Amino acid sequence: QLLDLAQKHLGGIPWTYAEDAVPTLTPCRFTGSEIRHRDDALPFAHVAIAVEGPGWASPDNVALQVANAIIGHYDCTYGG
Amino acid sequence: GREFGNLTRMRHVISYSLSPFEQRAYPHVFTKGIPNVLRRIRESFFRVVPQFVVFYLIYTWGTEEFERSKRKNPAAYENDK
Repeated sequence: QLLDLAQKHLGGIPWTYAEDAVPTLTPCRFTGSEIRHRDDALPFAHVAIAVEGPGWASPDNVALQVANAIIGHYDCTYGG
Repeated sequence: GREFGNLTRMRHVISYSLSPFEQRAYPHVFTKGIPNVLRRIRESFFRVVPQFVVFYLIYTWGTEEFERSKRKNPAAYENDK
């Protein structure tokens, strides 16, 4: 039913692309830099640190997920 | 006052830096480095050099006068006869 319905309401969407100039995604570079916006009037310090990670379609990510779970999140309310 | 945690109170400032491994250790050391050194030297040349030149002049004259004194006196022997 869904497929038959989508035909009537989404068949008109254009599909022919100009000169087949599909916007292929260019790669992106990662740089080890730091930005420090200092404002001493704010309540708490607030930092974030990161490193280059695999793409969305690599097996390794699964293992990284496990490693993340080992580190674990935390909060002050947790009654542990 | 002696711990990085509490030294001063600053606000509304941002900073940007790059990793040591992402940049050259000698960037523009041929087109932008030398001229800056020349600026440094020129900007403080007349404030130092000339005084030490006076020292050199005082040093040379001194030595010259010292040796000039040890020369024999022809006016102390003209009449000695």
